[PDB]
Amino acid sequence: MIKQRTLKRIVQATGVGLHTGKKVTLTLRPAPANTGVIYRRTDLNPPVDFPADAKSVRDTMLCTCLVNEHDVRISTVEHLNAALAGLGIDNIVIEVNAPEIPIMDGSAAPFVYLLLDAGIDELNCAKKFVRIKETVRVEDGDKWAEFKPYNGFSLDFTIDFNHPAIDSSNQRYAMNFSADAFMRQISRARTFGFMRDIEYLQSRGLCLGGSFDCAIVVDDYRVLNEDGLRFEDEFVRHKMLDAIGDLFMCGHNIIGAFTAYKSGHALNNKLLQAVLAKQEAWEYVTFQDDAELPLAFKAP
Ligand SMILES: C[C@@H](O)[C@H](NC(=O)c1ccc(C#CC#Cc2ccccc2)cc1)C(=O)NO
Ligand SMILES: C#Cc1ccc(C(=O)N[C@H](C(=O)N=O)[C@@H](C)O)cc1
Ligand SMILES: [Zn+2]
Repeated sequence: MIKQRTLKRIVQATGVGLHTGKKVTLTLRPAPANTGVIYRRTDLNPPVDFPADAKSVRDTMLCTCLVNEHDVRISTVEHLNAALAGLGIDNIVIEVNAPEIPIMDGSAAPFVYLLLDAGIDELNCAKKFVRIKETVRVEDGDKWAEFKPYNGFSLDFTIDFNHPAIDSSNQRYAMNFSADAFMRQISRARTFGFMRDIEYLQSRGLCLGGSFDCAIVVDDYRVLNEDGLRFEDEFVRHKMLDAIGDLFMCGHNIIGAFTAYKSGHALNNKLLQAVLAKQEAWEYVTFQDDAELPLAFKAP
């Protein structure tokens, strides 16, 4: 039986918040079967829990956030969330003593190492997958995202950039998902931003944790970071990282074929909710027989 997974031990890291520019302490905790992914603010007293659920997401100006019933929020969850998907973590409590997850280097890679430090504990309860069994498509003008039936997990992402620092041969990315592929191809791809916009935000007391150390920054013409890009197509790799984090907001791996054009957090979440709302478009599946498990979701 393919089992749910949590961490073996509690681990911590510190880093600055993108929004606040202050030091945030991130604590990752084991959790029992079926409890899912929980984000928790411990700056607030009493602490506030935010279960990861598609309906709770908001696409904020910077990154994303989860909200509770009172519109209290926890922000910048999606890069860590993508790392959870990458390493096949099902149940976990994620605490920060702040309103946001630390931005780290702008990618998911620092979370990969943190999760490896925490180890894996297999729990004695079947891991449930969401199997796509009907095609589901959503649109926003010229943008679209769709899931189609497919015995695996694939992502085909095109971005539509007209920035000079992003060439045509670097506008689409497609991959068969796996833990190894996520770790090596995707996890180090950093977020990105427009310098003038960042300057504007920082002039209004926002995005104060922004630096060259946490993002690719371009002006009108070029990448400003001294060392350039980690991948020639880092921008689209990062948007695939974001899609993986967006989709895992349901707390389950999805067996299907994901294709998106000029999609982003809002449209990805729109697709996720559309699928889940259509009772006949999907079903939970488990694998009592390990061998039936699609290649995409084999352990790291
Ligand atoms: C990609 C998009 O969807 C999104 N990224 C953001 O919203 C975002 C916005 C700003 C920054 C930044 C910065 C900075 C800086 C800096 C550099 C040098 C000097 C001063 C400031 C990073 C991410 C994202 O990746 N969501 O997952
Ligand atoms: C707050 C805020 C804020 C949010 C978004 C923008 C924005 O759309 N900036 C433009 C843009 O082209 N960015 O790449 C042009 C105007 O540079 C500007 C300010
Ligand atoms: Zn991102």
